[PDB]
Amino acid sequence: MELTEDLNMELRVFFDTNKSNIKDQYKPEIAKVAEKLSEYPNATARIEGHTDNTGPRKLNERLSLARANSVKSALVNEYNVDASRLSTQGFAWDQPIADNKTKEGRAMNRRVFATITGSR
Amino acid sequence: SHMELTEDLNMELRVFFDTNKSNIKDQYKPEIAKVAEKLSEYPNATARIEGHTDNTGPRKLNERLSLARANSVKSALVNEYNVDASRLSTQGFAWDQPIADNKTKEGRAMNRRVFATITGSR
Ligand SMILES: N[C@H](CCC[C@H](N)C(=O)O)C(=O)O
Ligand SMILES: N[C@H](CCC[C@H](N)C(=O)O)C(=O)O
Repeated sequence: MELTEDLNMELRVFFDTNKSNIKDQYKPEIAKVAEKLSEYPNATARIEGHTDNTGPRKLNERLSLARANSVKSALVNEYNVDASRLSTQGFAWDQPIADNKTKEGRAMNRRVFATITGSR
Repeated sequence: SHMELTEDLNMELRVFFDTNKSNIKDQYKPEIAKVAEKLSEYPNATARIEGHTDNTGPRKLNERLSLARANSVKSALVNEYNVDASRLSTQGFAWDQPIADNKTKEGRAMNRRVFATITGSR
């Protein structure tokens, strides 16, 4: 008898204009991610940050990455997760998921999407 | 909800039988127990149980025996571990799907089997 369990998770964190801090409402989901990273010790996370299309290019490139790093930082510093298991990358505004022509649209683009994959 | 979480279970069970028998030999109890445990941990998982025979004896005896073997594995899960019967399918294939040489005792022993695949997510 042989068996495997595969873990697949997606975490979505949203940010306010110019901010890269993790809102308190997202703490429970980050805690769950940490829990599963312990349950599946070989799991890794691909954290990708984004920004809306407003402002200078240099600002958003740094801001998108800062947002991804904030998520990684929470896992590393608050949950004892090894940093090497978490990759971070910023895409500025090059990958929107909503329309930047609207208030709510831009709100959706200011985000960090993290994909966690593992097996045991 | 700002998060999606999925765990996929894949499990393969193998049970072998003595000639003309469909009972579960005690040596397979641990495996069956492990399957039962995962079926509880993954309440929506289902199992595909398939029974077989070696090629000796009348065709109808083997059609019935192959199915009886599959049903014996299902019965263990259902009655000893209270698994919902509807989550488990059973089917017999007589001697139609050999995995070994019917010309040897060892090969025929390998053909008298039940293979079950358990899949599902939580
Ligand atoms: N419009 C903002 C700068 C751009 C922030 C935006 N690109 C983001 O992703 O937060 C400001 O008026 O200072
Ligand atoms: N010795 C008996 C029963 C054979 C059952 C066998 N085909 C199996 O899969 O257990 C016969 O040859 O008629």
